[PDB]
Amino acid sequence: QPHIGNYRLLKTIGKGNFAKVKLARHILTGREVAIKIIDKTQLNPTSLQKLFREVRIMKILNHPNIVKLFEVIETEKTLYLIMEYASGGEVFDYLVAHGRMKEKEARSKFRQIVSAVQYCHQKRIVHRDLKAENLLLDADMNIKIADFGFSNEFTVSPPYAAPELDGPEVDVWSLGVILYTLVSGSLPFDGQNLKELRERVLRGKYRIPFYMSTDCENLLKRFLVLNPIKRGTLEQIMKDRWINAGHEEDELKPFVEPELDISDQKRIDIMVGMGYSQEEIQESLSKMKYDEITATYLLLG
Ligand SMILES: Brc1cnc(Nc2cccc(CN3CCOCC3)c2)nc1NCCc1cnc[nH]1
Repeated sequence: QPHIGNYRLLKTIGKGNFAKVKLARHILTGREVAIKIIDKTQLNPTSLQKLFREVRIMKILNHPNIVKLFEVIETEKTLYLIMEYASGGEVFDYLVAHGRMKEKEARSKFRQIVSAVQYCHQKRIVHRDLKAENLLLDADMNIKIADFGFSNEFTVSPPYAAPELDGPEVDVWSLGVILYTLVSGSLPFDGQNLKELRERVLRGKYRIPFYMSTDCENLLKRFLVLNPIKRGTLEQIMKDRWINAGHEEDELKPFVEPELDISDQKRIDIMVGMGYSQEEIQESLSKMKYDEITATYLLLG
């Protein structure tokens, strides 16, 4: 029965470069979580300084459609990042299995995605690698984007990459690719090999099928521009007609984090029952430490 801290490990769900992701169950609350495991003996002191800077950024991202950090466990040899588990898997695999989303469903998911990316851009964080593997779905079909703020070597894509491949314009291109997959069920640029795929991206031409509206085609043009300076801004794309159809009283606007309630006495009483003292509870919550206590508090809610 392998444990990591207060977590029971169940199975691997992702791997790449220097990272591995496992599904686990929190022993104290029974809640499923995803645990990214990074072997620090696999890194140079430059890479470790990088990892720490990027963990710090992860701690400032608090958005309902961004995979949330619950707890950090660090030993001499390993860094464990305990984060939200998205039981639905990749959006891309859901589209392959079930075909395009109709524009209503696609609009609802794309509003979540634009909100998450704009919220990060507002904090001067660019993803740089939005792709199939990090657009995930939770049990209620809400989007959860993984790996914001993380360099590639700590994560587990030619079809999504802007032609000029570090600023937000790079994400805006990817968002256009993503939008096209949601409404069509297919990628806008493909090829028989990577050389042909690259050539199609640089040509910038993609097919508008019979079922896609003018308003949807017009929206795509704000993202999928070869010149990065002529790409729309996310604060600008937020006012687009397609984006807000059926949201006439509810225009998409930059997300504002809620105030964190760290004073829920029911959850604090539960955690005293678990064996934590009132004083370590109060300190961990007030300092927002991403430790075994703050994780339990969040998982209790
Ligand atoms: Br962080 C993180 C948080 N949530 C997820 N959920 C996830 C990913 C892939 C598949 C599934 C669902 N299947 C079926 C049920 O049995 C579990 C596996 C859920 N993945 C996270 N990272 C890994 C990202 C990833 C992308 N392609 C593979 N892995």
